[PDB]
Formats: sequence, structure tokens, C-alpha cells
Amino acid sequence: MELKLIPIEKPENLNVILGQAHFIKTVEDLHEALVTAVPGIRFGLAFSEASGKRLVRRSGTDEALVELAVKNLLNLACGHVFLIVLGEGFYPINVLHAVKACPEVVRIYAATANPLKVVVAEEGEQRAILGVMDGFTPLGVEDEAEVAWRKDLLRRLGYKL
Amino acid sequence: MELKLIPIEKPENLNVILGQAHFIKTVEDLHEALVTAVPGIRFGLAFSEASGKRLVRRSGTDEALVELAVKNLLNLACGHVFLIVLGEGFYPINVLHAVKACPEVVRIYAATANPLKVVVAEEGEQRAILGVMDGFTPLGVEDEAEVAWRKDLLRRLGYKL
Amino acid sequence: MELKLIPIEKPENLNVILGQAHFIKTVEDLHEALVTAVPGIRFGLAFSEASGKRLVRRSGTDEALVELAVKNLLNLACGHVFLIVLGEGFYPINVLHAVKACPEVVRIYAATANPLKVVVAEEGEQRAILGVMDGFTPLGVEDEAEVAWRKDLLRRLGYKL
Amino acid sequence: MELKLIPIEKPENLNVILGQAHFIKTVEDLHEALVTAVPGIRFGLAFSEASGKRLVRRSGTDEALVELAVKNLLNLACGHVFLIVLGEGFYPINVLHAVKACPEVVRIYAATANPLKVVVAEEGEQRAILGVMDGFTPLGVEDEAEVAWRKDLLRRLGYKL
Amino acid sequence: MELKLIPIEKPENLNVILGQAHFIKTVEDLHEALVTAVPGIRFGLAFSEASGKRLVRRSGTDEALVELAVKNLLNLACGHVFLIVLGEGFYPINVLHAVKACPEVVRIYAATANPLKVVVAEEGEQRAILGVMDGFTPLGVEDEAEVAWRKDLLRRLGYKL
Amino acid sequence: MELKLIPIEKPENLNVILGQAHFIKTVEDLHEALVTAVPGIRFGLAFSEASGKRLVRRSGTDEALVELAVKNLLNLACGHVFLIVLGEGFYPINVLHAVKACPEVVRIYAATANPLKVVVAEEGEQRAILGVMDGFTPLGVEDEAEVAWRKDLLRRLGYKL
Repeated sequence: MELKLIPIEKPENLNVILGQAHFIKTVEDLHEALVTAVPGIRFGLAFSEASGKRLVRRSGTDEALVELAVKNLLNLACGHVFLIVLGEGFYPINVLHAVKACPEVVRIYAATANPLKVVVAEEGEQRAILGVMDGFTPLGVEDEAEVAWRKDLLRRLGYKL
Repeated sequence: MELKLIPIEKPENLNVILGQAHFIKTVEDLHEALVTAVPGIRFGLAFSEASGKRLVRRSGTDEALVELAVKNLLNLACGHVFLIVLGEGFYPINVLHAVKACPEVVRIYAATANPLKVVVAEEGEQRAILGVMDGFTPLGVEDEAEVAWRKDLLRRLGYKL
Repeated sequence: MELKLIPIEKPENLNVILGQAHFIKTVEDLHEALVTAVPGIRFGLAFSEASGKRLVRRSGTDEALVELAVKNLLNLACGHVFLIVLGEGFYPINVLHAVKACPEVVRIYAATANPLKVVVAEEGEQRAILGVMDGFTPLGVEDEAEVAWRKDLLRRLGYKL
Repeated sequence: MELKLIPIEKPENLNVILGQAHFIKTVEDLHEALVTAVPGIRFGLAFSEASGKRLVRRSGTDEALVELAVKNLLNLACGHVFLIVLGEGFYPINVLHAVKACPEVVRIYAATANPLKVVVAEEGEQRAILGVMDGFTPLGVEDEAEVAWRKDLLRRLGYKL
Repeated sequence: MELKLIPIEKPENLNVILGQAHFIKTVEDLHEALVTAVPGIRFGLAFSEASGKRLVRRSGTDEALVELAVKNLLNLACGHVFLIVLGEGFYPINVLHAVKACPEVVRIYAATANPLKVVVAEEGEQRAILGVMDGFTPLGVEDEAEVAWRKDLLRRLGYKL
Repeated sequence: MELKLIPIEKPENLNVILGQAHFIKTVEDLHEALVTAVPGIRFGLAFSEASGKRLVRRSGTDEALVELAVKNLLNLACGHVFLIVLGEGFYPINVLHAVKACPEVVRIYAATANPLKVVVAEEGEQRAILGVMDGFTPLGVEDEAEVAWRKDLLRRLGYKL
């Protein structure tokens, strides 16, 4: 067995959702969950079939995003992993409810717009995702000014009243 | 600390759901969640108590399946992990909702019928599940003909109209 | 890349919930989810901002609980990880529903009162949580007397009728 | 405006789920939710399109059940109401989660195997479901022997341990 | 058929949750859901069995509250209705998630601390809950000072930051 | 007591969600749930406070939509009812998950883009919503050609593959 670190290649600030699913119906169900959750949502979805034909499956509403999802899943090469790439202006908070609720979804490793690397283990014709390096290590702790800043930020973004 | 690879023993046609929980009530709650979700469901369930007597706990509607869940948990030897072995014809899409919603369940590592191996870390009398190798690596990417084939499959199975 | 084992410090009787989220709104949303779930709940919450100023963000009801959450999270030093430390008498089964449903929450690594150690991977200015050592390995399998004990236990605690 | 009482007819041992939804996608979504929840489930589903051509829509896995669902819905004649008739051995507790979570479902009026009558208000070419007469009025309050009886029943059925 | 207006008897300091369920397991499941949601919760639960012996079923952690729940159900006399009376300091927001998710629960008519009256329709030995008069009619529309106050109130109570 | 029929004012290109909630936190919680669910969502929200100041509370991202929601609630005058008016292009299927999950939300009466009327009961200074006339009665049942039509429609719309 060997460990590897695989960076996810994507434009800066682009949001992705990396998870684990099962059953071929994962593709149609997640595509449907996403378009039902947000009108006009632009995304790309890829799912790594882990048996039978063992083909990476894809679906989406934006070819640029579908390409990113597929190419990255080919690099990861992990059975049953899925990757959703969201277009600009679309966020994981808008759709995580639908991903979590999908009957084929088992778990979600990460949802983020930060640079990310995936820790994987490999043995024979199998690979496992061990974790995700999401963004960077902390540089300190917020002071009163920073506490006021994040509270105020959410109000200006329209997320808090 | 040492890293180990533990294969999960199970008949190829059976599905297993491996996860993390806490509190002894995990056993009765999951058993109840399963029988409430699917009528006549056959399964075996085991939970690894991580303190006190530190005993593997089990419950089920099929003795052979219960034994299989317990045997695998003894090999995994990870505190607070649980394993459900579903009988033939019962699938994770039928019950993941109930497992996800169980108050004691923290997360699910895998739900699958594919060959499964678990990466674990060990230190002293403690073990951690780091990830799972679920099925195999991708052999390629589907083309439109294959997309048509998987759509056809779901309609023939009655999952899509 | 290097693997490390990080122990969690806290009184024996306190429960902690360790997970992965994203977006700064994680703090207010989780704080609100907790106080909405249980009246008079006491806790400390910390979230590791993984971009920008990269500051650990915190919120809570008692200074001692907040210190525990922040102190441990700083030791873990993993982007987008969050840690909730529950005060005496408040349990994960009481609030996991609200944590799982939080739109910023991606997954939960562990919920426990047992001694806990976290397996992490580090590369440059990034770290990833690979897994958790929750409590200890199993010493055996429950027999009939122990099955009876755990069933009776739940009735005496008032969790089962 | 006038009030009417509409009986819902079905085989004594079968369960019906009567609710309110919207959007034509209600039919395929509920059919899929049902077959995904329970393997081999037999049911009949009907939905009353409230605008456009105003046609009762239907789908299912059993002709007799689909016919029953449509006939009952035609008698109800209420825009956006849906009715599911479950085959023998399939219960609302097995599928309510999926009906509740369906994006088109607004609410559920009843889920029962009891004699059922629906109170409706009518005005012009519009009708509203005001409530349901589900079974009969109480004849008294259980004493402890009856408590013991209902507890024993659930243990005999395998719903409680 | 006749319409009746039935006032709910409840101390001004208590909250109630009135809903519709089915199957005898409603009693143990809802009691379990409440005690799992909030530690030390005080409540009374009653459920109107609508077939068989047709007995009001009861369970709870406070005898006075259980009796009040039963008294109200005897007055309402509606098949399959359930009533939870919450003790002082325990609120519906703390437990509605568990009530909504209970597999036997079909819907919830009301959750409130306000004076409540139930509109019912009666025909033979059957009754239907048509709606609830929850509190009083509006006296106007909030101005900016009132918006500011309702926001400040939630911050002083600790529900918002 | 008297029954009344109250029409809901709603331009044809808009959708509404009418429901029942409780507690003043309903306003901020629902507004937050909506903006977290869909980016840039345009809506108006009104809530009929049924205690204390008894004011129709208002919040939203579009002044005209907010005013429409408020106007309708002044006409309905039912304690604890809430109304969300969605701007053109935003649909109930996009947000019902968030409304259902809101801790203050008890139930949803209707979600629709069709003409709506509300049946209400009035006694003293209280009113109860008894039901909703959502759209119209059925004109018939779909035949095979119409089934084919509704299936085709969803594929053209991109909701089904």
C-alpha cells in the first residue's frame, strides 16, 4: 500500500463538493436534485463507477464544469467517489441539503472554494480517500474586532438580518 | 502508530453499511430504524463499544448476518464503529435515510456491495478508520452510447420512468 | 507529507463533536442550531477559517468551554474543521440532528465522551483530518447477560419504555 | 360554498397516504421516491393537476392500485391533492420519509388503514380539503394492562426489542 | 355532519404540539424522540387510537402533563390525533424536528403557547380536525422601531448573535 | 363562529407558500433559510404574530413582494400564519426543503402558482385556516398521449434526463 497527495485542479475560488456514493443511479439522482434545488444552476457532476464496466460517469448543465469534474475524478481514480463542480455564483450551502439527502450519497468529504489536495491510499486496483486538505492552517484567533467583522459581513452579504 | 489494511468479509451479493456512532443506544435505535424503514428486512448489525466493558454489541433479524457483522468488527477493532450487513434483495438506498437520521450515528464510511477494504491507524489500544477502498479504479469514461445504456438500465429496473 | 496523532484535552465527563464545514457563517449557524435545539444548553464552539486572515472563530455560553474548543482546534490546525464542546449534562444525541442539518456542515468525524486522538496529515501550510481514535478496541462480544444489561440500562435511563 | 364528506375506499388491510403537492413533476418524483425506499414495493399513485388541462395524472406498479387511486381522486376532485395506495405488506412508516422529503409535496393529510372520510369545501370549480375523519372516536383511556398489551404487541411484531 | 369549536385546556405558561399520526408505535416512538432531543424534558403525550379498542394512549415524564394531554384528547375525540403538552421551559422549537421526523407522524396542526381552540367536524362516531385558532388576529404592521425591537429581543435571549 | 372564503392576491407569474409557524424567530429564520437556499432569490415574507404586539411582521429582498405578502396576511387575519411570495423565476421546489426544516414551521398549507382561496373559520378575535382551494377540479384523466406529453415536458425543461 502507498499514500499519495492529489491536488484538485480548478480555477481559483471555484466551489466543489467531493463525496462518496454508490449505485449507478447516483448520476441522474444528483443531477435532478441540483436542478430542483436552484433554478438555472450551472454545474458539472462526475461519479466513479467501481464495478462492472468501471466507467467514470458524468452529467451536468455546463460543459466547462463537467470537464473539470471528469478530469479531476480520473486523477483521483477512487471507486465510488463523486465530484460536483459549481459555477460562479452558486454555492454549496444552496445544495448540500440535496446532496446529503440523496439516497445514493454515503458521505461528503469536503465542500469548498479553497485550494484542495486529497490524501489517498492505493493497493492493487483500488484506492481510498483518507482525507482532504481544505485551505490552510490557522494563523491565530479572532479578537473582538474580528468577531464584529464577521457578524457585520454576513449582514452586508444578506445572510443575517 | 501503524497503518493497516483490513478486508471486509462478505458474500458478493450482500450490501454493507459501515459507519461511526456513539452511545450504547446505537444498537436498538439502528435495529428499529431498519425494521421501520423496510418490511421484513433481513440484516445483521454490530457496534463496537469503546469504553466500559468494551464489548462488540449486536442485533439483527438473521443470525448468519449478525455473525458476519460481529466477525468483521472484531477484525476492524475500531472504537465506536458500526456495521450493518443487509440480506439479499435489501439495499442501502432503501435504508441510508434511517441510518443518517439515527441520533447516535455520526457518519457513514461506506455503503456498498463491492469488495471492501478498510484503512486503519493503530496506536496502543486504539484504532481509527482512515478510509475505505470501495470497488475498483476507473477503466475509462462513458460515451453517449454508454449514457444511453445506463438510462435504459434504470428504466428496465423500474427506477426511472 | 507527514502523519501526526493529536490528542484532545478535556474533562472526562464532557462530550465533543468534531467535524468539517465551510464558510464563515458556520459559527453563527451552529451556535443558533444548538440553542434552538436545547433550552439552556451550555457549550463552546470553534471553527477554523481556512482562507483570508485564517483565524479560528469562536462562540459559546461559557468561557471555559469556549477555551477548550479553541485550544484543541488550534492544536489540530486543519482548515475548515469545527469543534463543539458540550457542557455537563448535554449530549450529542440531543444536537447531532442540528449539526447534520447545518447548511455549512459537510460531515462529522466524531461525537464522543471517550478519550480521543485525531490522525492528521500535513503538507506545507495545510493539514487534513484522516480519522479519529475514539475510545478503545473491543475486548470481546456481549453474551446474553450483557444484552439484557444494555436493554435494562436504557429503560432505567428513561430512553426506552 | 358547501361542505361535503367524501369516503376513501380501499381494501381493509391496505394503507393510503393522502396529501397536497404541486407541479406536474409530482408524479414521477413520488413514484421514484417510493420504489427507492422499499424494494419490490407495490402501489398506485394519482395526482390532481390543478390548472392547464386539469387532468388527473397517475403512475404505479400495480394496475388495480393505480385504478383505485384514480377513482378515489376523481371523487375527491380537489386541485393539487395526491393519493398513494400501498399494496398489502407495505406501510406508511416505510415511506413517509420519502413522501415528506419530496420537493413537490407540501403536506400530508392522512396516512392510515382505517375507514377514511374527507371533509371538503366546494365553491364554483374549486374544492379544498378541510380535514380527515380517520377511524373512530375514543371509547376510553388505556389502563396499565393495556399499556403492557401494546408494548408486548410491538415486541411480538419485532418493532421493539 | 356538525361543526364544533373545542378549546384546548392548558396553563398559559405551557406549550402544546397537536398533530396527526397513525399506528400504535406512535406512543413509544414520540416519547423516545422527545427524551432523546432534550435531556430531562418534562412532557405529557396522548394519542387517540382510532380502531380496535379505540383507547386514548398515554406516556410521559410528568403525570400532571400526561393527564392534561389525555383530558384534552377525550374532549377532542378525533381518531389518530396526538397531543404533546410541554412542561415549563421546554419549547416546540426544541423538539419539532423530532416530531416531524417520527415515521408515524403525518402532520402537525399547531405548536404554540397561545390560547388555542380546535375546529372539528363530527359525523356518527368519527371526528375530523379542520383547523386551529392559534392566538389572535393582527392589529397592524410592524414599523422600523418594532423591527429593531424584535431583533434586539432575540439577541438578548441568546437566539441570535 | 362563521366560515369565510378569502382569495389570495397573487399575480399570475408568481408562486406563493402559505403555512403555519410560531414564535417571533420565524421571521429571521425563514428569511435566512430562503437566502441560504437560493442565491439572489427575490421574495417577500410576512408572519402574523398572534400574541404580544400581534403585528404582521415583514422581511424580504423585494419591497413590492413584501408588501404583497403583508397585504394578504392582513386580509387573512389568522394568528401564526406565514406567507412567502416568490419573485418570477423562483419556485417552491427550490425552497420547500428549507421551509419544512425551519424549527418554527409547523406545517405548510399550500405552495402554488395557481389561483388560491383560503377557507377560514372566525370566532371572536381568532381565526383558523381550515383549508385551501388551490386551483381547480379535474376535467378528466390523462390518456397515453398525455402521459407521453408530461414525460416529454420534463425532459425539455431539464428536470428529467
